Amino acid sequence: MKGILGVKVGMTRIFRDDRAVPVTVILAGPCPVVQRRTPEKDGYTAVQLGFLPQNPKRVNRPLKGHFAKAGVEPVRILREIRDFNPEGDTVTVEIFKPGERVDVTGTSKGRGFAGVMKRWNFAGGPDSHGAHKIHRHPGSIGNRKTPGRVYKGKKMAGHYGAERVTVMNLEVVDVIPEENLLLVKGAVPGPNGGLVIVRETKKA
Amino acid sequence: PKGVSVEVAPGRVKVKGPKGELEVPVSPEMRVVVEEGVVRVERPSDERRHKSLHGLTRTLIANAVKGVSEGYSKELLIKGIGYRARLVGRALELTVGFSHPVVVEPPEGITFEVPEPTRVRVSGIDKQKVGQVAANIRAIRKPSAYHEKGIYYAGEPVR
Amino acid sequence: KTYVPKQVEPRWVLIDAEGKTLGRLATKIATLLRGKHRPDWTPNVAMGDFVVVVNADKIRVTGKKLEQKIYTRYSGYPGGLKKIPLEKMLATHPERVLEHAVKGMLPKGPLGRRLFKRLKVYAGPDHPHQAQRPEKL
RNA sequence: CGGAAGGGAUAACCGCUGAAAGCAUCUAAGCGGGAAGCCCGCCCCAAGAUGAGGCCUCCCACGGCGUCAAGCCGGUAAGGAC
RNA sequence: GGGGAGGUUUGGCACCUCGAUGUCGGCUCGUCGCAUCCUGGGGCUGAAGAAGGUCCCAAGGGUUGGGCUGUUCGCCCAUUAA
RNA sequence: CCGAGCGCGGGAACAACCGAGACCGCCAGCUAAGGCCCCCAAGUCUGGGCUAAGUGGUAAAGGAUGUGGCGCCGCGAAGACAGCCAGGCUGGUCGAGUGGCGCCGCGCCGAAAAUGA
Ligand SMILES: [Mg+2]
Ligand SMILES: [Mg+2]
Ligand SMILES: [Mg+2]
Ligand SMILES: [Mg+2]
Ligand SMILES: [Mg+2]
Ligand SMILES: [Mg+2]
Ligand SMILES: [Mg+2]
Ligand SMILES: [Mg+2]
Ligand SMILES: [Mg+2]
Ligand SMILES: [Mg+2]
Ligand SMILES: [Mg+2]
Ligand SMILES: [Mg+2]
Ligand SMILES: [Mg+2]
Ligand SMILES: [Mg+2]
Ligand SMILES: [Mg+2]
Ligand SMILES: [Mg+2]
Ligand SMILES: [Mg+2]
Ligand SMILES: [Mg+2]
Ligand SMILES: [Mg+2]
Ligand SMILES: [Mg+2]
Ligand SMILES: [Mg+2]
Ligand SMILES: [Mg+2]
Ligand SMILES: [Mg+2]
Ligand SMILES: [Mg+2]
Ligand SMILES: [Mg+2]
Ligand SMILES: [Mg+2]
Ligand SMILES: [Mg+2]
Ligand SMILES: [Mg+2]
Ligand SMILES: [Mg+2]
Ligand SMILES: [Mg+2]
Ligand SMILES: [Mg+2]
Ligand SMILES: [Mg+2]
Ligand SMILES: [Mg+2]
Ligand SMILES: [Mg+2]
Ligand SMILES: [Mg+2]
Ligand SMILES: [Mg+2]
Ligand SMILES: [Mg+2]
Ligand SMILES: [Mg+2]
Repeated sequence: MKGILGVKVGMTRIFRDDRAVPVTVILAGPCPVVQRRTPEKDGYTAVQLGFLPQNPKRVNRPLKGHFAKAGVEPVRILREIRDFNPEGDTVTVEIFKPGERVDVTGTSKGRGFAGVMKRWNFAGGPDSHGAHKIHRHPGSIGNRKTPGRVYKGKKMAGHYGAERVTVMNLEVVDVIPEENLLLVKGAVPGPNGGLVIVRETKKA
Repeated sequence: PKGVSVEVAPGRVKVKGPKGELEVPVSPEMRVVVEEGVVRVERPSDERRHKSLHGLTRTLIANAVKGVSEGYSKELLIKGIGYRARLVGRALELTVGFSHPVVVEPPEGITFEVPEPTRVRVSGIDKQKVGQVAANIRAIRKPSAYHEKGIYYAGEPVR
Repeated sequence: KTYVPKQVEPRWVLIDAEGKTLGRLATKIATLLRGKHRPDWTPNVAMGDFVVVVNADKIRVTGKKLEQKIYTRYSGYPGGLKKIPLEKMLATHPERVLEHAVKGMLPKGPLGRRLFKRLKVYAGPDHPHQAQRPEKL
């Protein structure tokens, strides 16, 4: 159940055999496993990789007593990658062979208070003939005396984006073990410089 | 019910013979007995449901007996041109009009023979189980009704 | 002027569910929950025993229930219907079938719910042994 | 990039064995197959789940009134806020 | 000839509303029902196959763009799995 | 009867259905309708049956080897019905009941609707 943390670094395309390939580049620095979660102590199994190199200064926390309790140069972030227990002390791009399909998780760019038109690809009014103050409005939201209420979940405008977005099943292209790069099929959430986590898919 | 090894119990009955060993879940409120080299089953009343339950056990048993006696088996014809079947190890492959030969691995307690590519005998200690796998085979290609083709038993052709 | 209880220590109990008709069982568990077998009963107060049940998963139930009986659970939304048949219940978390039926014979207020909290259910046994436990029937 | 796969339980329906009712029957005891649907599985939210869960880790006694009891006032710890 | 279900039509009644419950069609946003148009599963067929017919099961999702009319509806054009 | 008893009890809730005509007070008693497993006061009361549909938890013409109870007609130990062997009812073998009608009780199907049951 491989997995590694990374940062959307950027993307460009590259040429394979004889066709262009849109790739996004994740840098997936050597993640120091920092705790492991057993079926006995924790009740479920997984593994806590750290990520960015941290100033032993800003780690003044009780956090020291964690890194210390596993002798790991203090990282910046650390998330668990459920149901996957490795070896050594660190996970690296090497879990990924080119052609393996991965699911990358990310955090969608944040659009703030979003129009129903942008948030739901709603139709909205007519630029022309009729009224002019409902141009981008959702229009009707209900019925009459029955129900005589709005349904929960009704699509309405408001803070949208900047949320946990997993885009399943992209193809790993050439992984640069050297500079710690991981090449993929482009479609990966959040802005450049964002934390992301890559994993094995569900194809079969 | 002779030459055998019938052994009562609360809700079930152990039936042993050369062939094998069968656990035969019987009603608890029935009374299976063991007269001589044979077996009885007597009923606690004459209520509609005790009768139903009665015969059903008095057969469910007999079957378990003969089941470790001569044992059980069924016969499968495989008519129609192309249609045939090679036995392979334990499980039997069989090509039958499909674009894919069907490999049918054998349930435990079962074993089937292919005397001829056109015939298939299913042997096992257990009626119910035999009967199933039997039909379970006929199923791969039920008998057409516009021409003799596919698996039959040894009963009329639908015509 | 009618007697009125002062504070008291809560009696506990232990029950074995195996073989019990689920409802017939709930009824009692209920009547225990309200301090209602005690003769110094007081409505407004909640001096009920602390009924503890075990071997829930084994609860007998008459007729076709298991298959036939459906548990409605209305989420907030369009088509939040959610019908759950009696079996799926026991098959996954089964304590509920019992819980989901004492809550039912308990009255409705804040007290009712104070009470539902006294009742403690496991399919087991192996309840957190602690002290009291005077088995019943 | 996605709709799946897959596991499980079922619908009509197809059956294995079998009485009642010597036969016959899918059923009444029992069992197998069987849906884009049900439950799972994937994605997201989520412990105000007041039934407030778990793990790892860091800080740690009293300095004065209330006679047992709940507290009250202060400078602090980790740590947090401005 | 007979018995029903539904409460989408046309009505009957005149029960709330005449110190006001804005009307048809469209748009926008839908969500439910199933008596299912498609897709899935099936029975019979006067089912060779292919295509169909009739009935059963199944709401999960889907259910196009134009011409004419304020139209709903309907006709028509070009498609469609529908 | 409500109106004027939208005062009280029952009926989930509900002017007129069931009970009953509220002068005031009571931390007394009997009852009424309706009830006595829990929410909910009082029987998990006693005895005899019926029903396996959640019927009860409230739909028809019509349909059906549901189930139990009763009544009548037909063949049967001179061998019947059921199958199994032979022939086109006959025979045997088996060996005790079998076929049809009719009436009552409870039930089954007929039974599709729109916010969550
Ligand atoms: Mg920081
Ligand atoms: Mg526009
Ligand atoms: Mg205007
Ligand atoms: Mg205006
Ligand atoms: Mg409303
Ligand atoms: Mg037979
Ligand atoms: Mg048969
Ligand atoms: Mg809650
Ligand atoms: Mg100190
Ligand atoms: Mg000190
Ligand atoms: Mg300081
Ligand atoms: Mg400090
Ligand atoms: Mg800060
Ligand atoms: Mg009109
Ligand atoms: Mg009038
Ligand atoms: Mg007004
Ligand atoms: Mg107004
Ligand atoms: Mg108005
Ligand atoms: Mg109008
Ligand atoms: Mg068809
Ligand atoms: Mg056809
Ligand atoms: Mg065809
Ligand atoms: Mg249906
Ligand atoms: Mg239907
Ligand atoms: Mg729906
Ligand atoms: Mg629809
Ligand atoms: Mg939807
Ligand atoms: Mg037009
Ligand atoms: Mg017209
Ligand atoms: Mg009067
Ligand atoms: Mg009581
Ligand atoms: Mg009794
Ligand atoms: Mg009794
Ligand atoms: Mg009965
Ligand atoms: Mg008639
Ligand atoms: Mg009738
Ligand atoms: Mg009948
Ligand atoms: Mg008569």
